[PDB]
Amino acid sequence: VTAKKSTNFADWYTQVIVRGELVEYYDISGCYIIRPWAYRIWEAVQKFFDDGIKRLGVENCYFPMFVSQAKLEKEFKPEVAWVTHYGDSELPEKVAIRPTSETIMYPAYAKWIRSHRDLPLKLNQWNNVVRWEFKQPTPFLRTREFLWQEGHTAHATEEEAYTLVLEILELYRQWYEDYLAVPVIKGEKSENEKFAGGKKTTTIEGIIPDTGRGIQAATSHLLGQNFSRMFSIEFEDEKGAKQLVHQTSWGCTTRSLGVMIMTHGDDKGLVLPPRVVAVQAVIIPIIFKETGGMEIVAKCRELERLLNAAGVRVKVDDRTNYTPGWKFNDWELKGVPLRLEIGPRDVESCQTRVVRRDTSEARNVPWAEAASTIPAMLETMQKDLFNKAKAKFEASIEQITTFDEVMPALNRRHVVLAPWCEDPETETQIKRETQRLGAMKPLCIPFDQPPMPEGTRCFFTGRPAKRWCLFGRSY
Amino acid sequence: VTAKKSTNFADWYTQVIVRGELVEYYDISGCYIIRPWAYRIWEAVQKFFDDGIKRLGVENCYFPMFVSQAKLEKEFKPEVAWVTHYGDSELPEKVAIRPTSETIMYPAYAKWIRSHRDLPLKLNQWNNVVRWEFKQPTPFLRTREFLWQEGHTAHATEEEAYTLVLEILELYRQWYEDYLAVPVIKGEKSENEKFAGGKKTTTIEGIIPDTGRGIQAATSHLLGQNFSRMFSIEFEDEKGAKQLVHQTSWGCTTRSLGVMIMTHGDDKGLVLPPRVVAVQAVIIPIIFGMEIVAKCRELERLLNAAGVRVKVDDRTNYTPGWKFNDWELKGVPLRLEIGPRDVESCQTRVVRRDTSEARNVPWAEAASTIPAMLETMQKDLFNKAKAKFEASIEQITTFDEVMPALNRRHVVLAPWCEDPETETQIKRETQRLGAMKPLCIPFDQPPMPEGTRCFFTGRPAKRWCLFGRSY
Ligand SMILES: Nc1ncnc2c1ncn2[C@@H]1O[C@H](COP(=O)(O)OP(=O)(O)NP(=O)(O)O)[C@@H](O)[C@H]1O
Ligand SMILES: Nc1ncnc2c1ncn2[C@@H]1O[C@H](COP(=O)(O)OP(=O)(O)NP(=O)(O)O)[C@@H](O)[C@H]1O
Ligand SMILES: O=C(C[C@H]1NCCC[C@@H]1O)Cn1cnc2cc(Br)c(Cl)cc2c1=O
Ligand SMILES: O=C(C[C@H]1NCCC[C@@H]1O)Cn1cnc2cc(Br)c(Cl)cc2c1=O
Ligand SMILES: [Mg+2]
Ligand SMILES: [Mg+2]
Repeated sequence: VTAKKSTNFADWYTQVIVRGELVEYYDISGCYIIRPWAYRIWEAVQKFFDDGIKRLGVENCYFPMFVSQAKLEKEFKPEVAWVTHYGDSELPEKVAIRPTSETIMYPAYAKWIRSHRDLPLKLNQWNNVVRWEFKQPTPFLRTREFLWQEGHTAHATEEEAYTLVLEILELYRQWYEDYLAVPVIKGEKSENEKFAGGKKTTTIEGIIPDTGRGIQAATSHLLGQNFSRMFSIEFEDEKGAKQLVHQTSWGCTTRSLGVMIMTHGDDKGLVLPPRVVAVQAVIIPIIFKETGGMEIVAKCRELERLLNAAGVRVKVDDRTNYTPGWKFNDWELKGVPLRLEIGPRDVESCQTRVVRRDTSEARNVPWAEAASTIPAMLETMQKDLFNKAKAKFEASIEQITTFDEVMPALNRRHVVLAPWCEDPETETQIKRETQRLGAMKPLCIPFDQPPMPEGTRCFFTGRPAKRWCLFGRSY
Repeated sequence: VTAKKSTNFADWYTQVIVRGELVEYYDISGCYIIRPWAYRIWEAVQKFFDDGIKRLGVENCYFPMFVSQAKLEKEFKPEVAWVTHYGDSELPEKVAIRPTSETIMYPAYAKWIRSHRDLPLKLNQWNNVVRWEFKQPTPFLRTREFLWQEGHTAHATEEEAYTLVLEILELYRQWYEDYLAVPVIKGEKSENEKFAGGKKTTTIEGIIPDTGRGIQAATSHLLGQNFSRMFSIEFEDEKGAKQLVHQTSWGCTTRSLGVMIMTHGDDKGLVLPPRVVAVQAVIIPIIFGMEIVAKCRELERLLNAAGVRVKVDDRTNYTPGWKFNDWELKGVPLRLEIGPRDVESCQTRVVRRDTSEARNVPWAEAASTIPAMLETMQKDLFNKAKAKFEASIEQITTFDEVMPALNRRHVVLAPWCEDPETETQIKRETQRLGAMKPLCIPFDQPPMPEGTRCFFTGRPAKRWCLFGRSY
């Protein structure tokens, strides 16, 4: 890799994802080919998430990707893509490609939900969405077409709706921490930063490590009764009284893959968490100029077989006329956690020499212990990636109390955690003065609240503070 | 249901799928909301198939749904949907919404595959696809947008390519036979009916049972070196000599769901195969009822634990008989009644959706029996189905025999010379006397007495082929 992650971040990223066989670049601006190597990780977290939501009793469906002008409105225009022709012929009416599916599902919900006996209704779909973005295209993080999951539910009490929102968030925390080994903070968006139609947005926030900029990784809204008013979704309660449902919607995209890449990669290339990577261990024969290659190769496939059995996603790189060192590089680029060398002396000893991707430390593992050790090592490695990552993160958060402390913190590539009065009016103020001195918005009010002494003034107004809140520059 | 499968077939279907909660009708013509009850079945066969391909080494990926006019129009113009405007602004260039993904993938393959060391390449995606259809829209069977799976691969030899084609087909047979309980015949297509760019097209064909009309369930093509020429997909072989890959593609859609409905449903409503249905058994209490509801949960738990997809319909102010109907409509294979007497005996009364035979099952034997019952039922569905199907195929020998069979609502199996020129004739000649095309030459070939004349030309026959009216 030419560019360096701390010198030339933009170009680094571009390089690791292309060299690491994750994406391919494409002739439509904003759209990128997800390749097997990356796609599989999307499969990994998806199954996890999908199981998770099934346990909660959500069921999947599929609405159509095309929407009508008529239905698409309750008085963003640029971001919509419109289909106008079939071959040469116009359509008598232009149809939008969905940016979201709210305006498609809610009309149906009003029809379907008639009585308390229809609730709850918990649907979700795995679809693609299009949003012609004004902002700059970046692979995974912000693209013009993207895969996501998008869930919409409806309930007889807010209570029940809210509980679900929280469950889905915890599921997102896991998506990220347990599988991507990416640390994230649960919080609750500020009024101007939440979802407009929603009563409340809760969210998990990441911090691109070197940059010092926060980023939204997934959302989970309590929609309250608001869309229920709009699309007139009513139900007869136990009593007989017509009433409005309480609703939630939530979502998380292939952006997750992008955060995960940036969270772990280094100048040698990608570094992928073993829980979701495609090949966890790649066995590589080292053979000399002289003969005897066949035995080495043999013991490689034997060891492969033994590991497969033990559960390990193994793979032997046997490519002929292609020197081992070259291979070492190919797979390091691609982020494979363990490399397993086998040369003449490893055969005669009865071992493989095991090189770890994140730290580059080698170790001899006897074939006899491989099927316990290798699993052991990956499981170490996954927690390590999370833990190193979790700390860089923890580091990047300064707990302040006055406005004076902000621009120093900011200029150290840090984010701040400060007492706040939470008046929405202050948000655009704070954005502006910070840019004045690039801007810094509220990122989220975290659930894990450090203690708030009676007295505590808001850092920006002096008014009594309500709650700690994260502020910082963003993406 | 008002309509009847035998009498007003089109209205019936529309009825069963709406009253059965599979789809919902939608203001864009040709596009229907797949509802949970139907969607789950798509999940069922999809996992099957996905696991199947994975065992064959096929990894999934995602290409984009938008294509350049440049790329697309290399090489049914009315079928393409074009995006032209973002908000109000015309894009510099219009972009097509994919109908298939061949023009998006085969370029990348040309780039990616360079050395014998890059083969085989086996990719697949689970995506949606839009084709603006001239022909009339029908739920699942032919729609404008549809979910499908589409697989593309590239190999050093035809040998290896072909093998995979056949593997994928066998997976499709199972897709249909083992999970949907729909019978299908494997076979190879004729030239005018195969895929244009394909060397050979193999296929599983169904027969909508009443209709007398055949239908394509899934395709699996040997592309050969065709597209490799077109897109210059080349590789330096073991010996150092630049060469063209051999390729395959294959695909199967939410149409499968539609055949499945047509193949089992009756005038009471939907009748769904227990291996894929959402709820296999719905317990229903009958009250004149605290104990009753209690036993219903107790039995629900027991069955859940036995592997069975249970659900208890407990809805207050909603009389049992009503419920019986709701669930019959929705296709649930087993209805488990529990009224006062069933509680006092320690049993549930178990009613089959397909036949309506009732049976008493004691709770003590339930966790053995119910699985046993469903597993029976699934086979019974395939077996009636397969029987109707076998019955619809008359093995003829001359043109004389054809119009009778066709008018009998049947399909025919006749020896053929396989000359492509005859296909168009046969279509006309029959459409005259609506038409009849060659559906597929089946893999399982009845024997060919030396001397056998072609039923249409008197030329020597190559092989038995299926012919009949279609969809
Ligand atoms: N274009 C995109 N590409 C990839 N992921 C996206 C994209 N837009 C949004 N997301 C992610 O999906 C989550 C839910 O989307 P949503 O909250 O509806 O977007 P939004 O409100 O438009 N935020 P933003 O797109 O940044 O203006 C966001 O929090 C992002 O993590
Ligand atoms: N519009 C559609 N909606 C749903 N499934 C379809 C549709 N068109 C085709 N399929 C299914 O997908 C399989 C592969 O499609 P394909 O090979 O493109 O056929 P085709 O060229 O579209 N033939 P035809 O459907 O008569 O136009 C078909 O054999 C059908 O089983
Ligand atoms: O998409 C949303 C809110 C929620 N929709 C369901 C998935 C989870 C998500 O938080 C906000 N949003 C974002 N982008 C949009 C782009 C267009 Br174009 C339109 Cl019409 C509408 C929207 C729009 O409503
Ligand atoms: O879709 C095919 C060939 C194969 N593609 C992958 C899935 C399985 C399928 O048999 C044939 N086909 C069908 N319909 C098409 C419609 C349009 Br519009 C275009 Cl451009 C091209 C096509 C086109 O190539
Ligand atoms: Mg946006
Ligand atoms: Mg077609």
